[PDB]
Amino acid sequence: MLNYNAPTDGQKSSIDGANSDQMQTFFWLKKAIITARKEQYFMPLASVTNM
Amino acid sequence: GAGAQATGANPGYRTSMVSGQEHYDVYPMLVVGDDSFTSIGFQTDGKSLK
Amino acid sequence: PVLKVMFHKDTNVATVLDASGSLSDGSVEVGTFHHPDETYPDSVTIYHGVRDLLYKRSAKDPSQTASYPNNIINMQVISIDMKATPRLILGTALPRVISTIEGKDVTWHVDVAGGKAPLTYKWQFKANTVGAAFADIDSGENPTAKTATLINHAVTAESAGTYKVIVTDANGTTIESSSLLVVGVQEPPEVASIVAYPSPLALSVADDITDGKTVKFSSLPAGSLIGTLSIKTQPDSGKATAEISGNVLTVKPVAAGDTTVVVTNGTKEVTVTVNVTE
Amino acid sequence: PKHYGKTIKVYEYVPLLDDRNINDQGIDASGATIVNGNLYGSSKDIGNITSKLPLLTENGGRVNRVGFTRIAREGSIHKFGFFYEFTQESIDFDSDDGLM
Repeated sequence: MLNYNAPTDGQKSSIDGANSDQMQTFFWLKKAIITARKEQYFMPLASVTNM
Repeated sequence: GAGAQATGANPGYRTSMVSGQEHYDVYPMLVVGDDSFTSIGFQTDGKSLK
Repeated sequence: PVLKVMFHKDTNVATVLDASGSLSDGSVEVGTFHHPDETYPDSVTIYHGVRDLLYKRSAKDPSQTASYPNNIINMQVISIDMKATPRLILGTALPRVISTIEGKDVTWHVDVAGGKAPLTYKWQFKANTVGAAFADIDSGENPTAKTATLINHAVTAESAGTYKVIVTDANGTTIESSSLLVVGVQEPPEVASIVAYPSPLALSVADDITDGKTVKFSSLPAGSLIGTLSIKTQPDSGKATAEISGNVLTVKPVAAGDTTVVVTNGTKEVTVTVNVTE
Repeated sequence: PKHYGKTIKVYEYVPLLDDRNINDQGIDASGATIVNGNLYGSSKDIGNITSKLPLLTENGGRVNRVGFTRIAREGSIHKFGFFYEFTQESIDFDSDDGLM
């Protein structure tokens, strides 16, 4: 008796008309996936000379 | 692609295609000794890069 | 698909079977319905359709119809017997978007359960250009187009587009899924140097003058485009004669003497050694 | 939370130098526009690195540009259940008390 159907994937809920659609159909965590910086090995070896 | 051309007799080594023909790769496998090189620092306040 | 329902009064057994099928047990035909509902596909199963069909018919004689107090509304005693082919479901779906670079192989796999064996798979491709429509992939050139798994080798910028797979049942029922391919392209690395291959040194040494040598050239930065090659005839033409056609170079040694040939594309040059022995 | 559907989505931010970073913001050191915004992908080749290094002239402007992208991922929810039935006579006349 899913008169809710699935608003995503193109199906329409029964309460909603042909024109309108559900305002919000998902939840957003607002926490992003990020990757760490690559580590360096050759840099600590170098010895600096002033110019 | 620095290596020689790889035919169908490849036993499983890595190859890269250069100008439409596959060629073998070359890998550095490096050794760095003491006091071999130094870094020139320009307005760097004693660090390698700013 | 349309399903057909038959009801047996004595044993309280309702049979669900295909439109073409029939039963000679002594049951009566109550109605028909679509198992995948047009408006609510994943909302109602066979039980709800059978209940809705049985609500109309009469308790005394399932041949005729009746109002509310006289229907068949007790579903606890009624048993549903299924004889129709199971519905076709998509166990595994294609990934919506696939990202890759030029020169790499990509694979699509789809799994379909249910239906009436055997199953037939057809793959279609739509170009990214405007005003394009789905066209069948040539199964003759790519044998994997007929089967469930599709494999493309060394994709290029033209391989970008939308790919769809169509699965057809024995009865003609069709299910499908779609995927999108994104191909990233980089600029050519530009020519740094050109090298000679069979052979960098001495080419092929043949005592017979009639024998001709074959030379192939390549540019070391992988993916670099090499222009049309040109040769510079150099001092001893009597020792040997060199002629270039396209990329390959042909050298015929007239005399038994060492010769050096320089081949250029207009920016970089290759020094190849020619050794001739009598 | 309730009243939000059946889906959860997030953003993933692709780094600068990966091959996933696909965009049209790139300008090479010569100043001309180029197809790829990222300088070089996840390529270990020395040739590409040497050819595509960001080099800056003594008096330079509008030489090197880069761009960024983000990717979204999603998940869904489902429902399961099952039941069983009995009669009073079964539990009343059974020899074993405490069957339920």
